[PDB]
Amino acid sequence: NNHFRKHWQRRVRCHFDQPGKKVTRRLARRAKAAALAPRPVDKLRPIVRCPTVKYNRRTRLGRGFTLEELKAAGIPRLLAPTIGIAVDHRRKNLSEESLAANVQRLKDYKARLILFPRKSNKPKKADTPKDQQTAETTTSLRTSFGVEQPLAPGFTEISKSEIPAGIEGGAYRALRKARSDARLVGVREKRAKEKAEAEANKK
Amino acid sequence: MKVRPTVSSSRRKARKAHFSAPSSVRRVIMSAPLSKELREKYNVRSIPIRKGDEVQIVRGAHKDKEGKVTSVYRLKYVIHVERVTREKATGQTVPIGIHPSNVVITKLHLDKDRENILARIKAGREQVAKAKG
Amino acid sequence: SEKAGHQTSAESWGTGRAVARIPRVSGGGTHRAGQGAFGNMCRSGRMFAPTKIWRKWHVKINQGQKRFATASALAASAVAPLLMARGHQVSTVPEVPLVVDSAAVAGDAVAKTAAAYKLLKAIGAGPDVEKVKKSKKLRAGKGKMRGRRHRQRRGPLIVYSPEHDGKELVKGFRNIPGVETCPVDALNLLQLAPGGHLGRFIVWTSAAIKQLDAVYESKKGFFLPANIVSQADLSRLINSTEIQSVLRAPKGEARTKRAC
RNA sequence: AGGUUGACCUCGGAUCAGGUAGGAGGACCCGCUGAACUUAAGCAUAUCAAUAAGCGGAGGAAAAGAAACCAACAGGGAUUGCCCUAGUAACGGCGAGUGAAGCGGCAACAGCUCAAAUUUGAAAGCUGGCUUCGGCCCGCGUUGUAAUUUGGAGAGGAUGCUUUGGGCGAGGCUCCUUCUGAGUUCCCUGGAACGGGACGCCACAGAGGGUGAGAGCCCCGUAUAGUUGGAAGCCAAGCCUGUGUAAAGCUCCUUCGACGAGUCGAGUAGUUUGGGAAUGCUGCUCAAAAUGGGAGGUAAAUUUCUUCUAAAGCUAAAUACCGGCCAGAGACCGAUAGCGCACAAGUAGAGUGAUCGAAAGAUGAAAAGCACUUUGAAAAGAGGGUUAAAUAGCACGUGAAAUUGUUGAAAGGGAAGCGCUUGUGACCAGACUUGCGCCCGGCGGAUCAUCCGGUGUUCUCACCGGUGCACUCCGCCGGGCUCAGGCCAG
RNA sequence: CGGGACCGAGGACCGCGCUCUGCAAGGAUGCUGGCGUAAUGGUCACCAGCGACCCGUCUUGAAACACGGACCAAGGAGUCAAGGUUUUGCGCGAGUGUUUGGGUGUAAAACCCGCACGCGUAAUGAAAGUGAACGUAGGUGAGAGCUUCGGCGCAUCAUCGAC
RNA sequence: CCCACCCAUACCCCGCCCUCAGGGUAGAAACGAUGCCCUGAGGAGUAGGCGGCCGUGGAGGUCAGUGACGAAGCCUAGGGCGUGAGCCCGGGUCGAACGGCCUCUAGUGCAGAUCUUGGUGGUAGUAGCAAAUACUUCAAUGAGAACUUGAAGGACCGAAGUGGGGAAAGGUUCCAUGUGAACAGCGGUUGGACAUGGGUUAGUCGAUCCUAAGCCAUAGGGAAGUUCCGUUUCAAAGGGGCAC
RNA sequence: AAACUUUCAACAACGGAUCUCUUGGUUCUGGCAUCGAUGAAGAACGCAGCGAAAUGCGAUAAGUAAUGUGAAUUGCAGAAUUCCGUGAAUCAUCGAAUCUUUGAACGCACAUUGCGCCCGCCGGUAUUCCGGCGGGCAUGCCUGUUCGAGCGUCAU
Repeated sequence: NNHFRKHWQRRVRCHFDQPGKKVTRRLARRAKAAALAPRPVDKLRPIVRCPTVKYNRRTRLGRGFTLEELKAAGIPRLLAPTIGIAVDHRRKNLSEESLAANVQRLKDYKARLILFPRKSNKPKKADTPKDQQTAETTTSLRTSFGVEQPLAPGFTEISKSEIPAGIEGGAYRALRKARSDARLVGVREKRAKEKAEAEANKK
Repeated sequence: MKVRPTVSSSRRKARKAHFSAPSSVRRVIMSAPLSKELREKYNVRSIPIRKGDEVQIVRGAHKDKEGKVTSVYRLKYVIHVERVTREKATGQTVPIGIHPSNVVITKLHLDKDRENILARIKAGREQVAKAKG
Repeated sequence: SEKAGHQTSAESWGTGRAVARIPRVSGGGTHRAGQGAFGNMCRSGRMFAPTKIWRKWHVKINQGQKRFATASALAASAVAPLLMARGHQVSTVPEVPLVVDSAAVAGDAVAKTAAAYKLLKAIGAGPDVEKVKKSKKLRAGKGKMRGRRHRQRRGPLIVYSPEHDGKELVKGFRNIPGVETCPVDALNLLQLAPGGHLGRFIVWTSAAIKQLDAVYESKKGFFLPANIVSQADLSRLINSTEIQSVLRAPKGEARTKRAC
């Protein structure tokens, strides 16, 4: 299983520039942080659940918050990308739980936000006052607003009187019955339709 | 140990730069120390040598010979001192080349550009000593 | 270069009665014409199996084995015979491992090279420093043209705590030949066992010797290894009462008389 | 005057006014076009390879890009790249072989502009010319130039609150510029100390190079904070002022809510792909629709569901880089090596031409590159200087072998060379030269034994100071004796 | 009981013995002479006696044929990468692998960090799917080692069972 | 048929080397235990397999290593060690660096390839240096004269020339003066060689103008395109005169 | 016996190996984005007191200006530099210029230093002739200007 039948020597990529590229990336990050100070170096991201049945046990960071999440948090969609919040217009909220989690995330960020006035001599009422502008800040939203609990807890404890009775017949029999019903959903519907037609014909 | 990224410790590049330096660089390369009296007078250790300076040879076979500098052969990286000569076969006098780092300057050829050089070198020396002290 | 030996137009003259079938440079009017080309035996040809940059230059080592080797080198640095066997002059050192008070190094106390040199002489690393100073020699070979001009011995290694002792001692110790510095949380096996030989002479600060236990507690995934031998004194084991009381009587001596 | 006088439309001229393209470069990038050697036993599928060559077009990156996406989940959410997915799903004569994608972790993240609407109470828009810089004209344009809207919506209403314009600017950063520590101290070798020895000194500087031989301190530089002088930008703590004619955001709603056509799609042909049932592209023929259309990797009908919203367009970064410019490095090569080229090398030379294409580094620290005499027509030779050395003479550091000359020794009646063993001749390495121990005699000294104190140790052994007063210890010199000593032999 | 040749390994004692004040008994000592240097010994050149085909290479079973070699110096040919496999050393061990990346640095080094992922921890079937204890994880016969001397029995092999 | 004798690397005894095998060796006065001591057997070798050592360039460590009072290299009828590859020393030459030990690393070891590049022999002072009829005397120059010059002779080309001029091609070879080497397959004072200078003058001679066979723009049409056809075309392709 | 051939040695030759050296290659890393009708890359021809080449430059020709430095250049010759300075130098920097004939190459051509056309200026007796000098004249396409053509559509 050796794929060396093409002119492979023309397209060999070595990586001797790995430490140099790491140094260049760190220099670029330092320059971006110095240019963006006192703002954090990154944008606030929502918590999303990974697709497919393999990865839906785990949550991670998404692209941006939804318009519904911004509306429920009270943050206008034009103000949001100017105060460090990422916006994603494609994503929708199919269920209430993720919507509530991301709305609470936005409200925590809004409670921790310090908003400097556009003009120092003319502050507005949406702006943070000068007596509150001084506080210990964070510069990594991926760290301070990360995924705290990416998986469910793998172990809890309950009293022995709170042990559930379980599904009737057993979980194995419940799984077998669910698979059988899914396989026979159409045949039983056709049989019921034929029986109803026969009953209507010979009532 | 060198630190700055623009400094090269390459022997090949250093020798190339030294032996292909232009004339204004070779003037600085052909620097000579001052005597003890001139150092305590001017607070200056070294200066680029020039024609008309009086020097004393402290290295080589012509040690303890003194004389005025009559030529600064920058192409050969050498100076000529008066009466530090040899005879050819015919007996005619030919000057003997002395590298400027083998001599010590005993009397500077003084003009206002030279006083400006000495004054700014001295002022930099006292500024550096005061800042570090 | 991948094109070396192949920037030439050459073709074989075929089987004949006169010359070998190596390809020969075409054309005429010059010395190169009719000369052999492309062969590893040919002058101005291509070398056999030309060297490539995708050779394996780097070696991946298990981090646990790196930590094992570093711990072994640190343990070997506390054995005074191993320091002499590695060539350090430690006859005037008052104690091994040598721990200096952090008041003598912290802040700017040894930020000057004269102060650092005086401290080394006072604590007893002086003969090792002068050994390095007198050991300087010109290297034999082409390393002189390739930028490795001189060779000298290794001297003491100063280990300090950057949090408590600061970092001006690095500048203070920098200009002394053979003296190296290293933070206690970033110990280097290439310094702890120079040339693969155990027993580097180390001068510790008290802050570093305090912080070493926390340093080895903070290494996650690694524990200090258990030895396969509990008692290294083989003479004590062999000449103990427990072994000797159950042995068979000797069946001979170290020298055997010739019978016939 | 009407057989005239004009308005438009289309098409022309001008060395008209103002502009623009071409060629180079092409490492990397976007397309087009496109092999064969090879590998399959051979060989028209295949593989090499959607590669080389050929053609067109860009930039510092290019391209791609804000879903007619992935999915089938509790759903993710523009593009690019790395790791993984994965040598997996899949494709494949007579099998050699080929081969993705979604998810997941990371690097980097940034979003938007049109067409389809009547400004209709006012083309509100714009090129050019002349300007007194206030504007004024020639025009473009209603076959539509501004404002408004782009599906995330929006339009119309309702409703009550919020939003905005300028000008200084401390200070900081970027780039050139002035300046930076310490021995030429004494002795020896040497032509020359930069070598050896002694005594110092500097070090945020003991990188590198030069100087008549290995130099931290002779010289240039090296380290570090700063410190002179200058220019152009950028960031920025704050500070002065105008305020609502107008524009903008938020919340709710009966209603309305335009959304790209020879295009999508279908058939067929060629090509391509893992998608030879499920891929893309192009040509020809047919040719759409309005909850429509596309996709949902097995063909079709019926009924559902899920996802987006094509046929118009812009956009930094993470990514590439055998070209160019600047710089720093190496367990690389050391003049038959390393680029073909360390040199007046893509040169000299060759070919009609396309093109082909070398050889070739080193006197000495300093030319001090041999004055002068003499022999020769000269080249040169001999003396004699120069040099530390001419056993370095511009044939030049060192100067191997093949091969040659002279001198010395030897052998040789159709080969020499070689092995074992003597002999002769020539030339050599060792070994030996005396050691140790007793008995006398003569000297020169008390680090003889014991005891005392101090100290160290292995805790009973030693060291140091006092005591020896010479039948005791230690050296030296004369004799004598024993033993052991080199080579060959009986 | 004579005559001759070659050899002298070992290095306190220990042993077997005998003819037992000692010895010829588990390996040479004693006495004497010349010389003490090219005398012995060695190297080179040559003569003499005896011995002795020109080297690879190819072919087949082998020779012969054939092919290469005027001489000397310098280059001059089983290398590197990826992926397997067995064996050796090492770390950890039902886990293992820091190095895509991030942090950090005296800056291509060294040190540190963790999510995912790879391989392993479960197989079988075309697939849907199902998924490993009757028993001190079984019985019998061997089996190193241990044993309280009755037995317990590792690894491994053979055979019969169980899932 | 009988007696004696000769000698193989075979057999017997002894020494030494190596390999294999079997033993001994710690309340260590004890050891490169990877050592030492005792005993026995065995010894050919292609393809092939394995082990140990020697050597070369470079790297880390170390030897307080060697060195201008002479490193490296080279020569050596001079020696010592090793079974061996090799190692070490002496003498001579020479002039600036180099080596030992343990690890690391590789462009790491030559007699061959009708190799590669460079250099050098025997052949060998040999094969030749023999087409185009032919040379000789005196003087001068000069270190030196068959092949320089002048004169004196003798010959040849024999007008389809060994003559006098041109086209192509060359490019200074033309002329004067001077000249060591190299070249002129000998010789050279001579030279188309080498060195320094000088020399080519046009209204009338050619070019320049014209068209020939032919070639290339334009209009226009093909071609992905580099470009292909087209040269009178399916082009608004321009001259003159007059004017109260 | 010599000579000759061969062997061994010393010195001398031949040749350029070995050793040591390296202003050069080779590979890796880091930084930067900047050719041309305002005439590029490339080519030719010229330029120094004494140069053939390499280098630099363009008739302002081994260079001019400007800025900085501050006393050379050097093979020879000749001159320096008021050294207490508008200043040497084959110096460095570089913002102002010069930049022959060409070449995408542009009046038409070019195997020719060939042939033109337009507009100015100057000189030679010069309204006519001769000569010199300066500025222009390529193609495709865009925007605008101005002059036009056609029963193509109309109005009058």
